[PDB]
Amino acid sequence: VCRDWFKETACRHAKSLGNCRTSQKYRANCAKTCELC
Repeated sequence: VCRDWFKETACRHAKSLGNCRTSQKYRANCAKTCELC
């Protein structure tokens, strides 16, 4: 099952910063912050 992976906030950073889908972990590993799940 997909989902974030670092702290649920490490992800929210990448969701409101630019890496939501431009960074790998930050998009998939933090797919809960950008809905990339």
